[PDB]
Amino acid sequence: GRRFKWAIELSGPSLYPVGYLDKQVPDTSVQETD
Amino acid sequence: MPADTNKAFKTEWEALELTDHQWALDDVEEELMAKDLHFEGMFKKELQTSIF
Amino acid sequence: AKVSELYDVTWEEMRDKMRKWREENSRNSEQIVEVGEELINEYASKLGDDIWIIYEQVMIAALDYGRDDLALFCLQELRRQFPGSHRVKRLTGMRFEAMERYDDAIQLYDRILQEDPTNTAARKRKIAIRKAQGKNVEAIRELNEYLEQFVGDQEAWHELAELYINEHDYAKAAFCLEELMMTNPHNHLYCQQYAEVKYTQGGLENLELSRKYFAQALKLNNRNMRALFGLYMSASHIASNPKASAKTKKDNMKYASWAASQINRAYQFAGRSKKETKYSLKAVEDMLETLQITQS
Amino acid sequence: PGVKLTTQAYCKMVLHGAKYPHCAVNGLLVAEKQHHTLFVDCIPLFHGTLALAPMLEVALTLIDSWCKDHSYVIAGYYQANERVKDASPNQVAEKVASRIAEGFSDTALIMVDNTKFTMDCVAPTIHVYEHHENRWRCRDPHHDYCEDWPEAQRISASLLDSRSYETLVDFDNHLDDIRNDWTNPEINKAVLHLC
Repeated sequence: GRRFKWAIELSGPSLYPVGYLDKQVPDTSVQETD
Repeated sequence: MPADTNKAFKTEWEALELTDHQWALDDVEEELMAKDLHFEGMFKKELQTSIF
Repeated sequence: AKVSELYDVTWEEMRDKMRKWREENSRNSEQIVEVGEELINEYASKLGDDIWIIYEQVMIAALDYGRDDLALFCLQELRRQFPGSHRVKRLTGMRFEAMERYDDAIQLYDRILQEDPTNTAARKRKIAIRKAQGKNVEAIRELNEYLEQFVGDQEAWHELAELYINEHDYAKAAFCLEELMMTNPHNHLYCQQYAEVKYTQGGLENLELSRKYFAQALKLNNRNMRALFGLYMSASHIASNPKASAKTKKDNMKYASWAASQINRAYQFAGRSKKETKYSLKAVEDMLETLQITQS
Repeated sequence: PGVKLTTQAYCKMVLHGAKYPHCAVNGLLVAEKQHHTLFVDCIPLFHGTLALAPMLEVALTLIDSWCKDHSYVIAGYYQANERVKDASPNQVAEKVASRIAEGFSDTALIMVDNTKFTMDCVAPTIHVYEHHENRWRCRDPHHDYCEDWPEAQRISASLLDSRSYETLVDFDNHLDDIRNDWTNPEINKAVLHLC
């Protein structure tokens, strides 16, 4: 917005990383109490 | 000392399934209402040292 | 000042200062070689165990600064006592890379790997040779390969994050910084860098995440002004965006106004130091007044 | 349109580049707003990673607050690459150039070379890029941007020979330590005295 005036906008253009995952896969719910 | 690699793998697999998640970051309001005097603290004692 | 400095020191203090420099792993090759060769000609009596690390450090600095003569002078002294030592081989390979003929250095690294299978330093130096020789993509692939084979080194994680910064890949750098912060939760520097990386990504939820991460590391050290500035602008940007709720925007304005007062006090406490600090206090005062008027 | 700069700003730029020879450096030139483009002086922005907008916003807003205090205007922004065999403008540089070109109608992209960067500089060793909102990317072949060349060599040689360039302060050092300023008073005193 023009309110901030100076505002730099930065854009971004085989799965080797183990952690960075393409599919988000939420919906984890574990309830185990023994 | 992984005496039995597979058994240790399974034990850690179940231990990581047991543990829950509690985001300790969600409590940020405690710092919200506070005072900032330590940054006044060594700022006084950061003058005394010059540049070699 | 050179003679004046050399006069009001002792060898003990100089050696302790060099040890502190090693501990802080700073980049002061000029001063390192200035105090390095001075104690090699003045004392040159005892502390062999220390002076071997000193020899390696001085040659490392000379490789950076301008002087290969002293580098080879220390190389012969290192080779005199330990005939077979892989560290000296790595150092010689680094100097060879610095001069010319990178292929023979690569061959030396290959032989070193053939002798000792577990040699992280040689693989890191090869990864650095292909960082500067070819593109950064292949270097990224090989760094990932070595990291996967080890998953032990934090320096590898930070180097991967730094190389991904130039490619404008904040998604992968986010995971890199998350992993590097998980091992060290008390280091607010990594938290600040992660907050900046998440802020650069964009998005209101990412803005809130970066704001909270800024405020967490703000109480661990309680002095870093980069994080407080980032938090203030995160709150201002949250206020700017129309997609927000009334009470959340309200508390964001309170956060920004509180950060503004902390800025004012921080700059007012520096005004008694010198006589030119009043003018800088004025400057930040107009900045904060303009931002306050624009926010209000 | 010619590009003219005072020896003070060039000495500041060279000196800031000398302060960190292993990482990329960043600077911002300032002109006077009231055809040739005259540059007054430059301020060093940051060093190191040099790919972050957050601190850039802080620094640029502070410079804007400064320019409305002594009636100044931000002229242009200059950047040097890390690798020696690199003389091509990065995307962040073009984005900042366009951001400054929205306001001012004359923003030159200054590139510090690395191949001709020694103690005894030959002379120009500066790449002037002329960028816009369109696809106009042209660099001037060779012109004269300094006022007096021999005097510039004498002062630059004296400044680089005598080790008195550790006092140069950046915006990052201002955040780390509020005490150091960022106008480089001692450098201004030295440039005036040497002349």
